[PDB]
Amino acid sequence: NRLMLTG
Amino acid sequence: NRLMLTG
Amino acid sequence: VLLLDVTPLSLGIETMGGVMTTLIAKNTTIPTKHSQVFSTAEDNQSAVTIHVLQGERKRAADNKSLGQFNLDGINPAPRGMPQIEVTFDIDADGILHVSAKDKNSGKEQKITIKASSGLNEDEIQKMVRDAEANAEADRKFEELVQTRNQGDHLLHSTRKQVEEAGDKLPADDKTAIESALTALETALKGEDKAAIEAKMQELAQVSQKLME
Amino acid sequence: VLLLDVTPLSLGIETMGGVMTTLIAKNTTIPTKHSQVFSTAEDNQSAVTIHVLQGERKRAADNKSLGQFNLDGINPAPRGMPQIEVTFDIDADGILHVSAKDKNSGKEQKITIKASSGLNEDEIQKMVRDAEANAEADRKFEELVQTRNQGDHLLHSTRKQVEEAGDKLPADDKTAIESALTALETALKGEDKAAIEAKMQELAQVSQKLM
Repeated sequence: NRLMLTG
Repeated sequence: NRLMLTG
Repeated sequence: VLLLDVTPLSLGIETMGGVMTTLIAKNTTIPTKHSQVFSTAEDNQSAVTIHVLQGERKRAADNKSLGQFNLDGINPAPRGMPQIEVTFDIDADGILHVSAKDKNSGKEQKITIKASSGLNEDEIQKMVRDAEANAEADRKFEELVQTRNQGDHLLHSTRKQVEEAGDKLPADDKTAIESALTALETALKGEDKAAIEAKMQELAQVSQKLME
Repeated sequence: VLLLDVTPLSLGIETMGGVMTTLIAKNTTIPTKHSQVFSTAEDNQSAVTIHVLQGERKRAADNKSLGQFNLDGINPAPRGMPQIEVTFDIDADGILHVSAKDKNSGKEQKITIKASSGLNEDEIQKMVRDAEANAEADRKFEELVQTRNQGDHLLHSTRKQVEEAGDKLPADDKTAIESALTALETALKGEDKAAIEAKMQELAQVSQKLM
């Protein structure tokens, strides 16, 4: 899975 | 007691 | 050749859980460009924050911040669904250009970071020394973060299913699931990976009826 | 008054173990000045690094660095004996002046940090929210660092004593103590406070003849 970003 | 600094 | 220009530390961005994910490895010759696709961390997120970092440590905050920006206007969607292409490009003069583009919406933001930004020679040597010394601890931190991220997702997913089950979820199940969600949230703040995995398991153990 | 011009986040310096120590509290009115006296972390330290930080988190690295400078020329002495007065002064234009002075010699170093430095308003709001959401993990990290700094001091005094014991330390004691030192050095890089205290205890146990 892609890595994830918060925000 | 005083806090310390590295360096 | 006996000399050439490199970027002296790894360059990358913070990803879910406070870890650094590298886009350009330490000592890569300049100019260079690399992109990688990321997604959002939680459901219904309409922005991502791009925190640009220089350094070798797995905890994002242990690296040097080069800058940050938000990419807004993503259509709110399930976590993992948006595709946000992040590109780092360092030119022959050391200027770093970072862009983030949401593929569905076409929205893009970028920043330009001057070549003088970041750590100096002494700090670069200290970063590399500390990273080598902490290699095993940083690996354990990444494992802990992988598990917290799984735990955090399970906490959201379960709340979502509780809220969607309404009165179809029996009351006694609800009470047990709620107290399990509390225990999982508490463990998520700790630094003990097994404790988080155990509270994930205890939550699964009371969620069977919810799992339908 | 319904309006105060304040510094929006705490301002301070990193102290031993990578914790932020506050000199000016968030929401302090400007202009303002406050000072605190610090010492050195290890014996015979001839310099201190003054790492200036803005933010509310107890882990130094989670706050925003505003600048950093060294004060060198400290007379070699046991850790805790030198006195280095650090002063933060924010003037009415929001420029922060930070100085470090060795109280023994009067040697001083200072930097000036412009009013625009640091986190913007959106980042300020996030930082305050993060500090509230992480209040317990931060207190735990503080406790962890207290234990790490002790463990680190014990490493150092032990290694010194092994050097002071030389040829006289029976090989059997030396092996045991070296393995325990390695074990403590490894535990200090982790985040398990009790594991560090345990390794300090094991090191203490193999160290009894060393006095």
